[PDB]
Amino acid sequence: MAEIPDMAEIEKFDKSKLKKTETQEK
Amino acid sequence: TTALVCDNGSGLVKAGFAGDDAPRAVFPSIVGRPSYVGDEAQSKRGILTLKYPIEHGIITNWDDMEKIWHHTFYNELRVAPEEHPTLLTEAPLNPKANREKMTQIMFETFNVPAMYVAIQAVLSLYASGRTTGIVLDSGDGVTHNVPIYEGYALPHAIMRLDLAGRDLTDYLMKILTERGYSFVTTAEREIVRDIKEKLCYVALDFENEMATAASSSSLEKSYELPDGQVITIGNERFRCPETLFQPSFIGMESAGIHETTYNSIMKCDIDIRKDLYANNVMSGGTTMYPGIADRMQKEITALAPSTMKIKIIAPPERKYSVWIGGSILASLSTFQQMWITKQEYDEAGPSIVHRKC
Amino acid sequence: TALVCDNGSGLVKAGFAGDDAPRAVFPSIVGRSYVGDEALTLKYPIEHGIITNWDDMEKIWHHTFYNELRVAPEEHPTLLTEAPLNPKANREKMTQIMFETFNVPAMYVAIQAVLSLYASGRTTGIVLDSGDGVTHNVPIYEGYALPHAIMRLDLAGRDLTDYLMKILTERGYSFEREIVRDIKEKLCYVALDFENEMATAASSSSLEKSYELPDGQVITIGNERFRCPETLFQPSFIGMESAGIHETTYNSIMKCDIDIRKDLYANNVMSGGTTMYPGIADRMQKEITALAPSTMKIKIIAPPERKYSVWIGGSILASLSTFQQMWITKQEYDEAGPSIVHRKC
Ligand SMILES: Nc1ncnc2c1ncn2[C@@H]1O[C@H](COP(=O)(O)OP(=O)(O)OP(=O)(O)O)[C@@H](O)[C@H]1O
Ligand SMILES: Nc1ncnc2c1ncn2[C@@H]1O[C@H](COP(=O)(O)OP(=O)(O)OP(=O)(O)O)[C@@H](O)[C@H]1O
Ligand SMILES: [Ca+2]
Ligand SMILES: [Ca+2]
Repeated sequence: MAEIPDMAEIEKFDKSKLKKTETQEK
Repeated sequence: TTALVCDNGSGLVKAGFAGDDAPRAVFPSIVGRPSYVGDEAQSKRGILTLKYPIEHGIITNWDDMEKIWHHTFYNELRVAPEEHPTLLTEAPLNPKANREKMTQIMFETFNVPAMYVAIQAVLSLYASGRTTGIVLDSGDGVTHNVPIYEGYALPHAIMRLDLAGRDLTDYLMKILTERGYSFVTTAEREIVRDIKEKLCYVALDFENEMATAASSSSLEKSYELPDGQVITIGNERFRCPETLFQPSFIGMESAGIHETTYNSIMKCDIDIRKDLYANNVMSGGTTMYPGIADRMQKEITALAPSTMKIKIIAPPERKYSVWIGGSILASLSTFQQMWITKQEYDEAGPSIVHRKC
Repeated sequence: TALVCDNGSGLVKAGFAGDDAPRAVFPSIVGRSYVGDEALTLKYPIEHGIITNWDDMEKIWHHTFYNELRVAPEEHPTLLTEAPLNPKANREKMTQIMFETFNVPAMYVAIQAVLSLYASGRTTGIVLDSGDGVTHNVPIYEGYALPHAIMRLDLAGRDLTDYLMKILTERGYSFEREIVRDIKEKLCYVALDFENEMATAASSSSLEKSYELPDGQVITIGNERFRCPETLFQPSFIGMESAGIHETTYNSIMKCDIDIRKDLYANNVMSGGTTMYPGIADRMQKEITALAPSTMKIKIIAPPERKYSVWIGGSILASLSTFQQMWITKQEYDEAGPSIVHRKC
């Protein structure tokens, strides 16, 4: 507007870096 | 400050924080009135009338849906909505008015600073590390085949089947009752769901499996009821999820999930079919049956050209794949421009959701 | 080099991205085949801004690429334009034809009013776009046309030409349409105060104009000069029950959220051939101001070249570095098919 990659980040994402967390479910 | 991820399904809400590897809270998508939400409604279902605000993946009761979202933010996650960008999920082919209504409620009722709506199957694909492939998403209320090219769900090829986990539970109830057992009270329905999730499986060849169950006890499993009675489950183990492949079992005239998968691929351009066949990702609670990946491999192989490389991907965490994909997406640096902000909403209104989602 | 093709109900405007004007302008007509000037059954493949005859549209695009621009389509990324609220299926068909019939390496479809806004150097404002077949009011927020506030009025240049024919006939003339269209474009203007202009027209020494017909007859036009485009402000002149373009502008603004209205009022952009009448900007300034709150700052932007603003906006957009990612490539089309247009457009 002043003048007037997205997919690669998904494909290379490292899921091991997601935080462990406790899931509450009955 | 952390972004929230809320994955609203027909049977279960999955909710948590972006960047986590799993939802903090999972609870039934139910509202009860003589209001109560989720777990506290199913534990009081005697004094209460129960309602499901999402049917077949689609929000149909907006009053009750706000109660669910209220319960999610305050009771379950214990956050003030105005402090957290919130990512929501939606079904493939969700009507435009629904996406606008969802946006209006988030900004005007809960005052979130930013929001985004993502297609559930696309999130599942993302969770498997892919941006192209075809997702089989099967939950409690609906099953979809969703072919996706670089994050874009191909709308002319999306297939919908209104048969999923709730139907399978109902069917198992029916055939177990036929075998002489009794499962009628709501507490007894929970038993049948437990049996379904623990003892059922998808046969590789149904008719041969029926023949094998008939000539020997080799396919039989025992299940201990709450009172201590031990019961035997035989061909019901695989007859129940066979319904996915043969919807005629419950009187539905649709093709089964192998054929809708094939039909979906054939509604895509020839150039992408090779990539779809090699990237069949299974998502949702009802894809958890032992044997289902291998059965799908067999059936798709029978339908596809003989030279086609076919691969079924069935992640162990696929009960929560949608949520995990949302958690990933909302964590990406390239995604932060994608949020719809309250400032934008103030200017453009609910239709701003079509600019980014 | 990118091509820019702006297809209208009456005229095709086509050229090269980076140029300040379209190289080719010709009638959007097919006769049965004959295209444009050389055109039998006559047909307009675009009606009120919408493509309705696809075989004829392909004849138009063929004529545009080869006969007018003298290019090979497969060598050029091509930017096309579409009307506000163009049905999804139509945008897919345009995409399918460009890739499968003309084999372009890349394409994009942009909303006409949005391009006009860009041509005036803005990304937020409200556009009045009035051509040969349709008039739109399009409020826009950061390049996004606000779908619930868009107004469409099927009153434009062709109707004004027809009306000029009718009122000239009232005084004894006989009609020949192409001649009247020429008279319209050369001699007509918008009166600042219509009733006052009517009452005083007999004593004006300036208002009568002579027009030399092709065979050589000299005929005179008086108050028809400003009565013809008055129709834009008073659609009842042609038996139409719509409010005039000042009111549809106001109504469109009033369908937008209050937070954006100041910016809409201060960024009223006029676009299209039927906004070319002398006096129309000042008449609009008067009429919109009368409707708006007194505290509101009102600005009408009416560039001299606004006959080609849509095309110019396209030329600009297609030249931007931030836009190059937005092109739909042949490879993407090959994988996803025509629905890929909804991912990028
Ligand atoms: N191990 C399992 N085996 C078989 N079925 C299971 C298993 N675990 C969960 N399910 C079924 O999965 C369903 C819930 O899955 P999920 O959370 O994906 O659905 P949802 O998102 O609530 O519904 P939908 O996607 O249909 O709107 C329930 O019917 C449940 O019984
Ligand atoms: N100087 C002028 N004064 C008045 N009208 C003019 C002038 N020049 C051109 N026009 C009219 O503008 C119209 C064509 O403009 P334009 O190219 O913007 O329309 P279009 O794109 O073909 O149609 P639409 O936008 O309605 O689909 C014709 O009716 C023509 O007579
Ligand atoms: Ca779901
Ligand atoms: Ca036009």
